[PDB]
Amino acid sequence: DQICIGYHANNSTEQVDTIMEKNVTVTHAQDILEKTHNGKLCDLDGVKPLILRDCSVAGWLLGNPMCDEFLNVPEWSYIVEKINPANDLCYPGNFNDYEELKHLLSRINHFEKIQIIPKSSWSDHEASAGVSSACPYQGRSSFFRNVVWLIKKDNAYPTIKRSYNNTNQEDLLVLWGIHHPNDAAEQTRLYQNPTTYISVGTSTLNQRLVPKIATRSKVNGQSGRMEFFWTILKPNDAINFESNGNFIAPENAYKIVKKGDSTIMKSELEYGNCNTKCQTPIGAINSSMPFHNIHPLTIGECPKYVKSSRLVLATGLRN
Amino acid sequence: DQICIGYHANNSTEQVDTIMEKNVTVTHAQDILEKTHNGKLCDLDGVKPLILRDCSVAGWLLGNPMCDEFLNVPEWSYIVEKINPANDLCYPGNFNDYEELKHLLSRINHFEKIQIIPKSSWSDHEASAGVSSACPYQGRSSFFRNVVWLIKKDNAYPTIKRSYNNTNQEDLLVLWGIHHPNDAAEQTRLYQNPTTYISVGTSTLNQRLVPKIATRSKVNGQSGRMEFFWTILKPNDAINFESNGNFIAPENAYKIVKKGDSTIMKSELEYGNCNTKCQTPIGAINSSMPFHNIHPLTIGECPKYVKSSRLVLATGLRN
Amino acid sequence: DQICIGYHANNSTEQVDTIMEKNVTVTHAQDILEKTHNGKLCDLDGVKPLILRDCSVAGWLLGNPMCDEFLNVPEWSYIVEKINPANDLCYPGNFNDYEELKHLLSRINHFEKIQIIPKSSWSDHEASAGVSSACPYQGRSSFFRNVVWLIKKDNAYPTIKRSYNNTNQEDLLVLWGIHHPNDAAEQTRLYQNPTTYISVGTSTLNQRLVPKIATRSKVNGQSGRMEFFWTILKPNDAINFESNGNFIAPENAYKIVKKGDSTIMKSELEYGNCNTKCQTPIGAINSSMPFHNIHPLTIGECPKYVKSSRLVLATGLRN
Amino acid sequence: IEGGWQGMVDGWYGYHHSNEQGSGYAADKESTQKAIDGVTNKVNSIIDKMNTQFEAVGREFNNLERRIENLNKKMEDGFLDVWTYNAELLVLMENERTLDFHDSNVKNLYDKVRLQLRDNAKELGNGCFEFYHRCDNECMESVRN
Amino acid sequence: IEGGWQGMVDGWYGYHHSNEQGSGYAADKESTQKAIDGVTNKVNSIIDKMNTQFEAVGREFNNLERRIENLNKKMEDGFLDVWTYNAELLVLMENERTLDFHDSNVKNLYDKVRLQLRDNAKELGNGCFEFYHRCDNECMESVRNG
Amino acid sequence: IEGGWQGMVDGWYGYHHSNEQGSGYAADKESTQKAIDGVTNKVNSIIDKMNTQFEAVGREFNNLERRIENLNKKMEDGFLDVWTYNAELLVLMENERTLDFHDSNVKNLYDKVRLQLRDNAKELGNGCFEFYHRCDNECMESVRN
Ligand SMILES: CC(=O)N[C@@H]1[C@@H](O)[C@H](O[C@@H]2O[C@H](CO)[C@H](O)[C@H](O[C@]3(C(=O)O)C[C@H](O)[C@@H](NC(C)=O)[C@H]([C@H](O)[C@H](O)CO)O3)[C@H]2O)[C@@H](CO)O[C@H]1O
Ligand SMILES: CC(=O)N[C@@H]1[C@@H](O)[C@H](O[C@@H]2O[C@H](CO)[C@H](O)[C@H](O[C@]3(C(=O)O)C[C@H](O)[C@@H](NC(C)=O)[C@H]([C@H](O)[C@H](O)CO)O3)[C@H]2O)[C@@H](CO)O[C@H]1O
Ligand SMILES: CC(=O)N[C@@H]1[C@@H](O)[C@H](O[C@@H]2O[C@H](CO)[C@H](O)[C@H](O[C@]3(C(=O)O)C[C@H](O)[C@@H](NC(C)=O)[C@H]([C@H](O)[C@H](O)CO)O3)[C@H]2O)[C@@H](CO)O[C@H]1O
Ligand SMILES: *[C@@H]1O[C@H](CO)[C@@H](O)[C@H](O)[C@H]1NC(C)=O
Ligand SMILES: *[C@@H]1O[C@H](CO)[C@@H](O)[C@H](O)[C@H]1NC(C)=O
Ligand SMILES: *[C@@H]1O[C@H](CO)[C@@H](O)[C@H](O)[C@H]1NC(C)=O
Repeated sequence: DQICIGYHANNSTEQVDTIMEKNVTVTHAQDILEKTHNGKLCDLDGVKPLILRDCSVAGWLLGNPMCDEFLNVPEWSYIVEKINPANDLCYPGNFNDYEELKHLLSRINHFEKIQIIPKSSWSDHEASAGVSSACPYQGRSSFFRNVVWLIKKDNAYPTIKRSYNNTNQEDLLVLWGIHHPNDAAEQTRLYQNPTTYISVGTSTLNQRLVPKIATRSKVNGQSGRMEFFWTILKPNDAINFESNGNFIAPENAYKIVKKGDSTIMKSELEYGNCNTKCQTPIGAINSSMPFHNIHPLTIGECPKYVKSSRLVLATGLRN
Repeated sequence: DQICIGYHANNSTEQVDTIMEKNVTVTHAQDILEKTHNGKLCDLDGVKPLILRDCSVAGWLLGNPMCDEFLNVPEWSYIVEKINPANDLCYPGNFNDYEELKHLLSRINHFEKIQIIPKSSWSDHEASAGVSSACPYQGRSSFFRNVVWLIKKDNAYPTIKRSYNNTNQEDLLVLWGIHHPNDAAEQTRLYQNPTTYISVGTSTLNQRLVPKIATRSKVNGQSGRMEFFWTILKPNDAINFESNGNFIAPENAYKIVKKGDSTIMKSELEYGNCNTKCQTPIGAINSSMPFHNIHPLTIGECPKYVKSSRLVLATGLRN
Repeated sequence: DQICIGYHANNSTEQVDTIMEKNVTVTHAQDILEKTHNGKLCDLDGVKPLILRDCSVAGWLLGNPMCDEFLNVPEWSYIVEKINPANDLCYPGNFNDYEELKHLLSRINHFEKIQIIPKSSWSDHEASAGVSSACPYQGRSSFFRNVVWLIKKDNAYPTIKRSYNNTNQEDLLVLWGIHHPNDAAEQTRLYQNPTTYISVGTSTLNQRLVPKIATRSKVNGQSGRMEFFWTILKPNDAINFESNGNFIAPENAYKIVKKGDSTIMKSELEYGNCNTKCQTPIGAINSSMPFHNIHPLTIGECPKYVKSSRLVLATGLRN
Repeated sequence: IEGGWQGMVDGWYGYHHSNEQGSGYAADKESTQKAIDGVTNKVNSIIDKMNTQFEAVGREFNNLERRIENLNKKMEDGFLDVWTYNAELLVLMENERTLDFHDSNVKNLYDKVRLQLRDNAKELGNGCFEFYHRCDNECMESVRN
Repeated sequence: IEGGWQGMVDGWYGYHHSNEQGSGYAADKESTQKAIDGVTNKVNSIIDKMNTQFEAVGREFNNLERRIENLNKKMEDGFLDVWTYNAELLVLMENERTLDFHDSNVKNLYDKVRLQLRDNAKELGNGCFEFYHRCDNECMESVRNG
Repeated sequence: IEGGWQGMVDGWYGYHHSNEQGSGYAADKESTQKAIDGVTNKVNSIIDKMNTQFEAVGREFNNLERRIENLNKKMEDGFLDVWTYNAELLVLMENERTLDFHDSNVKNLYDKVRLQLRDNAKELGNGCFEFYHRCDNECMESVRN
């Protein structure tokens, strides 16, 4: 007769680490780190992202003719942009405070685009000749859709005085620009007046722009430049434009209809026809693990990100 | 005969937590987290704060007529400003590098205000008509006290050339501005000269400002705008102003008399007629606890802030 | 007969700390914190640093005449600049986006300086009279070496139109400037034309600068100011300058020949004729310790910095 | 105690009671039931404790904002390294106490059968004990109660 | 040892010595004095260790500085979460060792009265021991010294 | 056990075996060899665990960038304080377990000589045990095997 006390053992080779020890073999272990993703961009809890494809945010908002897919997008959960989108500012130049605009955009889920100044409302200026080979569309010179490049008419450019009052309940994102020509001859050829300005006023905006003539390298075939500007026009406020040349006028503007948690994700992936609770720029996660190491920039209900390659808890005894 | 060994017990219900256990009842425990405050803004170690009431820092420094309580304040321990002070820039516009000025102000405990250009010293300009209904005082149009809105005199505005040499031992905070009018007619009506400038120089400043005409919404009843500027004039340096219009000239400036630890606290509270060693924006703390959870933005000799709701140490045994 | 069990003891007085205990005497202990350095600036793994002595980065790059030691420096491992270098902008003024330039410089190990516009190539402007007593050299008025202060010739300043195409394989750092004169008389005396500009264009740059006249304090004997600008001209891109006055033109520019890990270290020390794997601004470290407390800003293969005064591990038993 | 027993399938801790004729193992339900609770509480504590942790956000900067772009990058990497360290260390700490928890319970079960029977039994070692009488399957189970 | 004794008012650890006639408790001053020191040292260590800790400062930003405003907010919240975690965890660690410290001392006091008297006494359990002679109040106190 | 023995120079843990005539110490190589491994593994773990740690970088700001300059300073100081705390705390934790590791091994060696000889020997205390026969230098070393 002999009773004795002992513990369980098996033929497993799963190992765990301790403060004082490493690579200790155990009978049982619990992995708590998610290392897999589906490699796709998905809907976030039923709401599809805005996938810009080869278009940038600037290309979308100004209406680069190559970006017509995005003229009136529905509500999005997040925005996806490539690292270097091919369709950006077709006519070369820049977008003032672009990064601050993108920051605001990261808190918006939906715009409603509206016409605020009809192209047909320009009686004393030419509104249908503002095109460039830098902005092709179906084999011909075109231009951004949401703004209008006005030029002289009958060898004259009268002083523009135009106001728009935001009679809507929503904040309104308004865009306009200035053309920086190549030389004095080009200036008089397009606008007649040799010395010009654009003034813009709201309750907070106090802008007066003057074009800069300079000799510049060709970009997309053109040495001219367009510089774009934006403001948020509050409900019941009005925006007042005055100009005697070089004015790239608003046509369409964006009502801010829904704000919420969003983000602009940088990714090369396309839409994956899926749904998820957790998106990263390289793939979606569906896991009950407390941790993951897929990518630090996630959106949705996710596990906590760590840089670890392995994270395993001991549950059973030594083996 | 029977001796036995045991430990102390009582009828307490105070509980503590462990790594492996929660809500363990103990005979003794030591709370180390302060959860209470007095709900008041107090003197800090005998020195009263500057409570701006309904005035902003800009309103105080420029001398908004509604802020006359603060024309010559004594030494302060910290500054208190409301989230949205009603008395700010009475005449609409902006204060250039305002946030950087506030940062400097957070390292200052006392100014001594001095007159650097008397209002009576403007012989060839009108110095007593620079008022607006946007800046009311006792039912009439007035203006900021520490700067002067000059206009033309006898249909002329001669070129101003005025210098001030800082012969004091202290750094001097100097303020001035420019008026942006509504249109060309208003320009000639106030200043006579159609094309104007303000140039300002010190050993480090090299400024030339030009007014911007634009059509703007009414704010506080006015479509005009004032833009204000500041510099620190070092001892023995001089500031030189030149202008043929639109100049909002210095009258008073601030000697920096004491620097030290301060802060600008955002709070809706009023003065509480008390003294403390530790202030938060929602109340003062008087505690010997090592930690508190009242508010993260404190000044004085305080415990360390944590977000915890409870923090209790075990001292005695299990109960 | 009596065998008994026990442990080792000695007459050491080395002490260690525990969570629950402090100043516990032990038979053996292991220090893991490096507290010593050699007090010198050394080569980093065989590569000597660029020691600017009493010159600033601006003084070096623009070519302050006092900084001729650095006209053509070899490859460096890191850059050393004093807290307040005496030889900076000899002619007073400022360097636009200076801190951003320094940031780029922190990723560069070697420049190759080249002449891009010969001083002799200015046929219709005076190129050899652009000097100031603010920039002395060997007892006479001089100027920055790498740019040229042009003035009028035969009472005329024709409009400059000059281009440089970067036909090199390397990115090119190009520098130029504008002169801000003291008054209208000085303007016409130096440049003839009363109203002037500088326009500069590349594929990305679209600059038009106008001089600012203001009455300013003397710095280094002069009330005038120079404002300097820079760009990175990409291979195959061109830079185009146009000006009718106040132009401080490029002469020499810098080819970026090697990029890598570098830094700009602030230190008062001189070259110590030594080699190290780890540099701090107060001295080099040669240690196998895992930690040090010398200085937080290190470069090279270093231990980890901590603020601790002491860090000692227990190895043996209690004593 | 050199190694473990491959034969024991039922529970974690148990008695190998071997009578005059028969021979078999038996899991201690009093200890094994309390052990499953101890492990499930410590794993959930690690899940709940780390819920407040840094969440990186995408920020964009232009070509002349390189200093703040670098500041932003360093800051976000900084917090991710801090929380990676915290997570990894907490796992090592929990693992240490889990293995010690097992060794504690095995040796407590050794002392239970030893201490209970002071003058009647004496522990030879490795769990097993001595007696002044034989012990059938009925007697074997009597040590539990 | 199931529970503690409310009758013991004096100290934390102690002996319940019960003679032929009388019956009463008594605190162990040798252990209780050393225990009060152990607790007061660990609490002060937590106070001193956390003195270097993040201090939030108010910073202000305008309408076109939203990115750096957000950066600032995230950074300050980040450090506050880190130090909240450190504080809470250190308390849980100190609590664990405090309770184990108490159980250690109670069971050490059990072995003290048992081990000291090897052949003379035998431990029945729960502290109590056996003898081949009776034990008056005089005898009861003799186990402390000898 | 009041103090340690200076006479023991060979190892950390050992037996002081004193025969009828002679008297001398002797280190336990079975325990001392395992102890040197235990200490060298814990010290290297502290070296490897702290390799991902904040690295401060010099950034420069002009006179009108004081807010972000202050932000930068606070951020870098913040991380240095966090990692200083982590380093110091990990050392205190390792020290605690190192000293407990030594006390554990010394008391395990006490029980080894006691438990092995149940009916033959009885532990008086402080390591030393009893016997019904005398013990020469030959007998003294027999307790090991
Ligand atoms: C070798 C040589 O001299 N070739 C010229 C050749 O450059 C020239 O082409 C025109 O050049 C001008 C600049 O001088 C423009 O770049 C013209 O391009 C367009 C454009 O597509 O962008 C044409 C378009 O019709 C114009 N639109 C409007 C609304 O004006 C724009 C616009 O003027 C500019 O973009 C403003 O900056 O320019 C380009 O066709 C040809 C034809 O004249 O003559 C050769 O001698
Ligand atoms: C419907 C209509 O046409 N109503 C006008 C009405 O606007 C006008 O009131 C005056 O209008 C001007 C704008 O053109 C100013 O707003 C006047 O306000 C003041 C002011 O209080 O700020 C008067 C003040 O005396 C002026 N101060 C100085 C130093 O000039 C300032 C100043 O000009 C502006 O602030 C600068 O931008 O303006 C306002 O009274 C009335 C009366 O003329 O006539 C109606 O027909
Ligand atoms: C008390 C009094 O009036 N004394 C003047 C005295 O100021 C003057 O000295 C000259 O003053 C002018 C300013 O009006 C400049 O400061 C002259 O300095 C130089 C310089 O060294 O920088 C001389 C140099 O030759 C000039 N270089 C060029 C390319 O033009 C520069 C340049 O004009 C300025 O720096 C542009 O801002 O100025 C300084 O000698 C003397 C001599 O005229 O006469 C007294 O009456
Ligand atoms: C916009 O229109 C509304 C309604 O006509 C009017 O009350 C308001 O004053 C206008 N806003 C401005 C800034 O003119
Ligand atoms: C101001 O006055 C002092 C004292 O005479 C003088 O030394 C100094 O140069 C002056 N500063 C300027 C900028 O003129
Ligand atoms: C620079 O020169 C090359 C080769 O001569 C030419 O192809 C290129 O277009 C030039 N770049 C510019 C911007 O003119």
